Order: sequence, then C-alpha cells, then structure tokens
Amino acid sequence: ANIVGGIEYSINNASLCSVGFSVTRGATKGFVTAGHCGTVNATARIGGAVVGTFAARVFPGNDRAWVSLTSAQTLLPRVANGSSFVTVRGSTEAAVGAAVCRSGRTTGYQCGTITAKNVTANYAEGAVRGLTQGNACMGRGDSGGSWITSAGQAQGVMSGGNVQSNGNNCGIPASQRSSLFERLQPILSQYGLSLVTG
Amino acid sequence: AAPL
Repeated sequence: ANIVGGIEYSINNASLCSVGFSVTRGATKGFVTAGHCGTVNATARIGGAVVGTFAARVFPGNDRAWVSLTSAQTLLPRVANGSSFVTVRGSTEAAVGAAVCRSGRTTGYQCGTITAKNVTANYAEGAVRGLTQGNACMGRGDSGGSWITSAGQAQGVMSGGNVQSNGNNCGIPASQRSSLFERLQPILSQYGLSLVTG
Repeated sequence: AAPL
C-alpha cells in the first residue's frame, strides 16, 4: 500500500484509525499513529491487506504508537488533502496562534489554529497529559491522523476532543471546539524514528 | 473528551 498521512487503516479487523506520518527506524519502515488505536502486536490493514503490526504504544498518560510495516509498503513524505497532497518537510513545532490543518479518514482535511499547549484530556481510560489544542474540526475515526502546517511542518497525531452527537465537532463554532493532538517530537525521540520528507 |  502507499503510506500517506490521513488514510484509513483498521486494527485487528475492528477499529479504524488514520495514518499519522511515514517514518523509518534503521531499515524498518513504519508510520506513527495514536496509542489508543491498538495494543502491541495488533494487526494493521490498509484496503483489506495486512501492512504491519503495532510495535509499541503508550496510552493513557500519553497517546502514541508506531506500527512497523512489511518491506513491501511504500513510505511517502505526504499527507492527504482531498485528491491532492501536503509534502512533509520537517517537524518544527508551531507556536500558539499558528494556523494548522489535520487530515483523517472521517472528516478529511480540516484547518484551524493552535489555541493552547500542555492540555490534559480526561479520557474514560485515564488522563492524557501534554496535549496541544487546535480548533480545526474532527470526528470519530480521525484519531492517529496527521496535524501539519501548510508549509509542511508535521505537528503531531490526532488524539481526541469534544464531539457532538453526530460523531464530530464540525457543526459547532471554531471558538467551542477542543481538538487535541499528541506532539510528534517526543514520539520521534522516544522510538528513535526519523520522519520521511520530500 | 473522548479518544477518536
């Protein structure tokens, strides 16, 4: 499968999540995603084909994971935006007030700005600390998906937020959305990964 | 808040 940020993957033929970013670890290909999406050794599939298994994760506390993929997958330095692409150029962290977009299998590519850093989410499973908050909208299934600036700086992966009864927060004004992402920096160093860029 |  071609690995692009934002696309759908299923875990152990049940849950769906979105791919974060194509990365490598030595000769191993992989992608970073959300920790809540699967447990170590869960099987990830893209379009019905097996592409890899979860190598590691942290959830709750943090919300991160990386899947190592088989040799046959194609890693790409891109994030889906409809039928087009955002090229990944690095991982400089943007500050509060910067514009940012996120891509994921449920609401597609949505943009907005960062409103706060170091936010704690109280999930049913336990607190997730250190999250960055944006007001781009998102829905169930977007988790693990890419957060990136128009300029190509990867910011993190979708963790969660406040969804209404329709499964997303896109029908509530930007001023009321809380959309939370796990910063990418610490996931790259924690796992020794390198981002693929173009 | 919910994960996703």
